[PDB]
Order: sequence, then C-alpha cells, then structure tokens
Amino acid sequence: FVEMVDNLRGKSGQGYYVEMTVGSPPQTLNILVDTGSSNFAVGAAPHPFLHRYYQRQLSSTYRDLRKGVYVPYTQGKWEGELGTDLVSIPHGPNVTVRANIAAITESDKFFINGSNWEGILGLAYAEIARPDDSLEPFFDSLVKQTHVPNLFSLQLCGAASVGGSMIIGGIDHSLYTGSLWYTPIRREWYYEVIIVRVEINGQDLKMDCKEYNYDKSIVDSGTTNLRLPKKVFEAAVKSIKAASSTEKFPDGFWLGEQLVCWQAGTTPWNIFPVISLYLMGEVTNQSFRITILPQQYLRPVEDVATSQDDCYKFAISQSSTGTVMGAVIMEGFYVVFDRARKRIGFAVSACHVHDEFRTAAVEGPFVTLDMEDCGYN
Ligand SMILES: Cc1ccc(C)c(OC[C@@H](O)CN2CCOCC2)c1
Repeated sequence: FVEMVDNLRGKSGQGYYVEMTVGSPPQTLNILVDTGSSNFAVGAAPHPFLHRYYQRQLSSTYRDLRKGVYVPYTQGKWEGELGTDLVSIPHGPNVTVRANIAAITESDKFFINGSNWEGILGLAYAEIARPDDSLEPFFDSLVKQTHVPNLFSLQLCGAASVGGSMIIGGIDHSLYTGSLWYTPIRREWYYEVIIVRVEINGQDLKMDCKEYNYDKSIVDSGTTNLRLPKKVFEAAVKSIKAASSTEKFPDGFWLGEQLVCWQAGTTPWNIFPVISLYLMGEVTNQSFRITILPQQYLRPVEDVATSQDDCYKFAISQSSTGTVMGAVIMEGFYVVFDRARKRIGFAVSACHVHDEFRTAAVEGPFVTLDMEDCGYN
C-alpha cells in the first residue's frame, strides 16, 4: 500500500482529490473524494474554472446510457449525461474497471474557482445514488469486477496545500498509532453512525442522545465542518462558550457569520475545550470515544485579502440533515470504511496536528446503556 500513500492533495477548504483516469486512451483527472455521496461525476465541457474535462469523443471504450441526471442542492446544482467507461486509479490498485460516469454538461455553484479538481467520486452506497439505486456506485463496480477487498481507509492530513492518503482495499498501519476502534454502519446509504455521548472538555451535554443523531449522523469527507443538529448545536455551543469565557467573541462568529482574528502566533488554544464524541461500539453496552482539539474546529481561513493576521473560522455549525463528521473530525484520525463488515474504524492519525500539551485520542471500552435508543426511526 506504499504505492497509495500520499495519493491525495488539495487546498484548504476546497476538499481532497485523487488522480483518476477515464476511457481509452487514459484521460487523467483530479477527482474529489466524497464519502457523503454515491455518484462518480466528471466535468465534460469547458467550464472556465476547469483545468481539464472528460472528452468522451476521444474514448473508444465509452458507452452512452441514453439517460440524464440532475443533481440539485442548496443554491446550485450539476446535471449530466450518464454513460460507462473504463476507469483506473494510478496511485491505487492495479486494476481497470468499467464504471458509471456522469458526464457533467451544466452546473451552478458546483465547481470552485481556483481549484485543481474536475469531478467527484461518491464513495457512499447506491441507496442515495441519483437518479436511483440501480445506478451502481464506483466502489461497488470496483469490488464486483476485481479482487479488491471491500474496504477503503482515509488519512486526511491538511498540512495552503493539504495532503493525505486513500488506501483502497486495505489498511496501512504506518498511517496510525494505537488501536482501531470500530463503530457499526447503522445503514448502507450514507456512512451512517450513532453518537451516544458528547463531552466538552470532559463534561457531558446531558441530552437525550437521540438528539445527537436527529435525523442522521454521518461520516463525510466532502464536508469541512463538524455539523450538529439544531438543538445539539445550541447546547454544544452554549457549553463551548462557557468553557471559553476567558475571551469575548461575537454571536455571528459562533454562527460562522464572521471570522475571529488574533495576531501571528498569539492564540494559545487552551481557552478552548477538547471535544469528545462517544460512538456506538461493536458490542452491546460498549462504546468508545474520539477526542479532537480546537485546532480541528479552529481552521485557518486560507487567504483574506483585507487582513494579515491569524484569522480562523469556527468549524462547527447547525444542520437540518444531522451530525456530519467532516474534515474537522476526520483529520484527527485514520478512518477505515470497513464495508465488508459494515463498520467504520477510527484510530489516532500518524499525521494529525498535535502540540506538547494535548492530543487527538481514541479510547475504549466505555460502558454506555441504551445506545440503540440514540438512533432515530
Ligand atoms: C464540491 C462540492 C460541491 C457541491 C456540493 C453540494 C458538495 O457536497 C459534497 C457532499 O458530500 C455534501 N455532504 C453534506 C452533508 O450531507 C452529505 C452530503 C461538494
């Protein structure tokens, strides 16, 4: 798996992408790695933000499916023409697969101006595939047509330019320290899990854990932030605020309506608490917890032209769709999407940003009763 190490790149805030090839002869493209969706979709027309795009006319192996797809989201969309073609991952396993490709022909607020990626690799399950679950996801096609074991793992580092590794079909023990702790995939649509307890600094929010997962809790490499349902966010923030009263901050800041700025190297992190999520374990009444630092929820905003200081965002926010464990969470950990056994493994990342005081941690076992009742029906 050393072939796959460091095979992800990116810029802060713009997501992590891997190099892929499509069609014959190979067209090289940088493709966003997204565990929060299930479509393999690539730019197929000269949108001006794009370095590159899929030229189907060049590919002997391309086959039109004579069906379109339309993918709306909040303030924007993409849409395209479905087909299949041969796909490889140069710094991945040594296979070639016939995959569904959504050739993106029109879009709105999808592509990022200044980004170096041109497509998206949805790694979640068929259930949430558009237009429907009959459209087989890439990773399904990859496993079905090859002897690649049914799992992948991600080490998202983020140092500006960010970096990481997507190990396809296996686990690289060099990417983590300590032991892997596993949480069940509640259902195969998103990578859905159950949070059973939340501690800020050690103290818990004392809320009906059912809330923590209203209506979902998911692991999503395509989201930057830790999202938290309305009520959980309220209490979450209420407590982080109390942990941090040493200095005063505006209301908008907590709502991600404004950024906060300190002077160069002048923001010791200790006015902010560590945050621990307890996840459902593999065994009845057994959990484990993952602990992240404020260096995870305080993310430097890359470049602001109207300033020169240490201006971080607050990487936590509300949600109507549920908890979303994004890069704020994932960059503390090596994460193993163990699809074969329906579970996600967390371990301390060999690359997470630690200091001389505190660290990201994964610890267990803990005893937690009624973890099932934490899941919404
Ligand atoms: C790069 C990009 C552009 C547009 C959209 C809508 C993107 O979303 C990526 C998804 O993984 C978003 N998550 C949000 C949480 O729920 C699952 C989908 C990415």
